[PDB]
Amino acid sequence: ELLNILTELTQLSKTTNAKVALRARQVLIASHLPSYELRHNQVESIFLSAIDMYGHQFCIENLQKLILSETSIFDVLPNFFYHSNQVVRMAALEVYVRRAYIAYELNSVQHRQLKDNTCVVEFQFMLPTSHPQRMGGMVSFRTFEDFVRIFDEVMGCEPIHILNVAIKTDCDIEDDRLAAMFREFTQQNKATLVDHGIRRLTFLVAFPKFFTFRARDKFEEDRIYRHLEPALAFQLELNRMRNFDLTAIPCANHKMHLYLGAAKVEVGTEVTDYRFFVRAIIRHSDLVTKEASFEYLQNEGERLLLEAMDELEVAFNNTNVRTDCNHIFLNFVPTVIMD
Repeated sequence: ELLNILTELTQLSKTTNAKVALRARQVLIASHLPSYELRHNQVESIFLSAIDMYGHQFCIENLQKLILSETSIFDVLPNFFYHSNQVVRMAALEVYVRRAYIAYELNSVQHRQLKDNTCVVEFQFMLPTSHPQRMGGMVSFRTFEDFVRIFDEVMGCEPIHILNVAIKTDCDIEDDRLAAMFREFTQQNKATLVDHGIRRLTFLVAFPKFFTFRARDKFEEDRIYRHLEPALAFQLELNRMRNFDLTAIPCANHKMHLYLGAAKVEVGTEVTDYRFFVRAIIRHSDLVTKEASFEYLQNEGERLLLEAMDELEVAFNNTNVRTDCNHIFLNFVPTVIMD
């Protein structure tokens, strides 16, 4: 009964009634995401029930589902810093890295421990078709100082290594302060170069707020991948934007990553070309076709197209730069058998 009103209200195209049509859209599009209790319960159920005795032959598949489902669980996965079991660290890190590094071809993952608070996991993968064998790993910490306290210990596993660091600071988003704190460590301590060689160091702040620092050639900062894990730098073709200066726009259901790009111009002629880019990631398990994938393609096409248009509508009306050639890119992870 409210859906009819909201969908009628969003059709008021005259600019006098924009505020109401905008807000209604925000409601209608926002009322598809579970309200965080369902995600907490499902995710913690899987991650905590596998723990008692791993290998019940259904827990494995449930972890796989968490890796290869549509719903984003990156708002829950960083909560398994330890939680209480200390074994769930292992599982959560596995799912996190495997879901984030969907595009990288992983082959060898392993869980390592220390006799304190340091669940480490090492990963060995390769790059299928992008600058073509790197290695990596991930570890969590507490507050900030626990990172530096044993920073030299956790590294005792060409700069091919990648390290991910997740730090429990569940209070008060302060991006400037966070960035300053991380810059101090990366500018003073050069273990990333002298120990074995780490290409990039990524900090996850706990929804998630990513900060990436490369202590190799450029200044230890990255304005492009702020609030985005750069493991998705191949899933979404961001290298095709050298000619533009980009600003990311936050939105609900942040599988639809929106950027506003302004053409690079000289110091003479001003900027007249502004364009939105929707870059989406569609996660789902592979399909076996028995002439049964048509509904999947049709439904996902329609659903994703409508969501793209809705998010773009909101962000299009929130600014005034008069864009011309907006673009939508949908990258589907699963393979489908179809002509």
